[PDB]
Amino acid sequence: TTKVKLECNPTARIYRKHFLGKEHFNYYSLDTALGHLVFSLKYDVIGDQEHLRLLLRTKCRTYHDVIPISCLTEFPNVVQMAKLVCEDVNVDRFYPVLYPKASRLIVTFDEHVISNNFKFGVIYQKLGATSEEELFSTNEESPAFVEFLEFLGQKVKLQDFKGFRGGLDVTHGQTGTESVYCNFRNKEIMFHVSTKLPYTEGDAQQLQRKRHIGNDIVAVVFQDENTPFVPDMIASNFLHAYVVVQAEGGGPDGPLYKVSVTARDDVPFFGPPLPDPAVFRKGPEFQEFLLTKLINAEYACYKAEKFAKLEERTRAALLETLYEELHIHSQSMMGL
Repeated sequence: TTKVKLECNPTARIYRKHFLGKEHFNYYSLDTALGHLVFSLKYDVIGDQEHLRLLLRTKCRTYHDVIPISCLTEFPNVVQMAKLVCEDVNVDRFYPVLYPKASRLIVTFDEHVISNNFKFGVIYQKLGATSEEELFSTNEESPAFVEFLEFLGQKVKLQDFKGFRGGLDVTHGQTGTESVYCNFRNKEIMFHVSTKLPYTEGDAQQLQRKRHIGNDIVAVVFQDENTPFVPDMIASNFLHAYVVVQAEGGGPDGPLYKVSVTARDDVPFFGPPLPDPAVFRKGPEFQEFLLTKLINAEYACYKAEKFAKLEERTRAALLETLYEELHIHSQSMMGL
């Protein structure tokens, strides 16, 4: 097994696998038209055909393109080169980055839209539920739901947990007795199961359960019958995608699971493609799929309306952070 890539923004991990730990150059300059600029370049050959991989980062976006070069003898100067991957660039000259730690500051800026840990939600839909409270108040698990939870991940005591918590309570034990968690790739996934989360008596919205699942971006929904579901049954500013999972009595060895997505017309197509039966295993086969689908699901929402707006301001701020560091540190490599 080698496995397909996680559907994070592909253009992020470029620097990582082409520039880092190999010979490149990093330059910075101040364009008053586009903002702070942090721009890398690598001269490389494939076969005997010489190319020139460029990567320029703006207050806003990050531009990539490969440019071939013959014995074109002229090496396009750094300003020309910049303009060959982004035309709106209009600067006097670029200044070279000379801080020997720079490559690590840079890789860490590009790889900030890839995340190492995930908090997902789990909800049980019983009988023929429709509203919010019908779901969020369900106590005591279905036979199928119990079987499902131990298969999906390992049970873990929260009371002295060393890994990624995801907003849950370790020390005081305020949030749930136990939970479900697993280590997927080099990624850490923590689930917020409603039934495992603490119950309040008389509470309509069930706030103690809805504080976690409500701040989740993606969540699983486990059914027993074929009771319909939409992203409107639940009211949340954060939940943008749901994975529907339903049990079957048509499996002599392992129950069959009917699986389907429920997007908001805000999120793109994502995840490993859904099989033509739309049915699944009971073993590690399906488990591996589901988690990729959820991880790819969140990465899909990153592009959606709500998060992209916030991301815009984060990116520019983190760029200024970086731009400063490469400026001051490159300067005190000679002074001035």
